[PDB]
Amino acid sequence: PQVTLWQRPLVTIKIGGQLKEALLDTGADNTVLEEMSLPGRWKPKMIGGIGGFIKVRQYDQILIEICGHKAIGTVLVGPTPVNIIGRNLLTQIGMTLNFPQVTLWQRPLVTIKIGGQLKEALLDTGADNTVLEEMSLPGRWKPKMIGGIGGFIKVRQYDQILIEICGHKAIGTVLVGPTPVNIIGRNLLTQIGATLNF
Ligand SMILES: CC(C)(C)NC(=O)[C@@H]1C[C@@H]2CCCC[C@@H]2CN1C[C@@H](O)[C@H](Cc1ccccc1)NC(=O)[C@H](CC(N)=O)NC(=O)c1ccc2ccccc2n1
Repeated sequence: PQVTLWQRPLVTIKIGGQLKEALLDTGADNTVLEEMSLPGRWKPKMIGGIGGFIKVRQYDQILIEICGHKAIGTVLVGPTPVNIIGRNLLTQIGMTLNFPQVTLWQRPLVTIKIGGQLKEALLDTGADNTVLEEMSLPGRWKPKMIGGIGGFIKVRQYDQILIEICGHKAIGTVLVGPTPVNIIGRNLLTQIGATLNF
């Protein structure tokens, strides 16, 4: 199927004999599930996101069915607020991002122009908002806090900002603060007609 991004791209997964919902997340390198019961050996691991880091258990060679499509790969289990299917599994179900077409064997990076400046950013189906590293933008803004996998961060909220995403123009809300990576979230992805296809 093809999936637009006006709503979170949720799918049904089956893993460890159990059914769950998860988010198709082009911005995630790994697949991370809420605490659950899986069989077998695992290894401790630390992973980062917005907000900081979390400890998870790493299971390798796990069979997972994603909306009926089977994949075997690494699944991390720990204190995430949302089940996320990252690029490690997305590639196995032939997921593509279209807006050109983009495969997910590498991070889906694009060039953006905003506030007169060129930057690189990550096309992120798993992000509700667009969050940029600290930068100089003109105009008024409002304080705000947003959450990610490791907790929360304080950002400045700029509304009605013009941004060019790989040559495509959009106007919307941009958040600016201590993110390690520039991320383009669904609020802007819809405006450039981005779809997921698998
Ligand atoms: C999952 C993991 C493998 C660890 N990958 C990542 O976390 C990478 C890390 C990258 C480098 C650091 C900066 C962010 C990018 C993109 N992220 C993926 C990225 O898709 C990440 C996935 C996610 C979704 C929900 C909750 C937690 C995590 N999304 C986000 O961080 C965006 C940020 C935002 N507020 O718009 N968060 C959300 O969209 C969002 C939505 C609902 C929520 C409810 C409760 C708590 C937090 C919630 N966060």
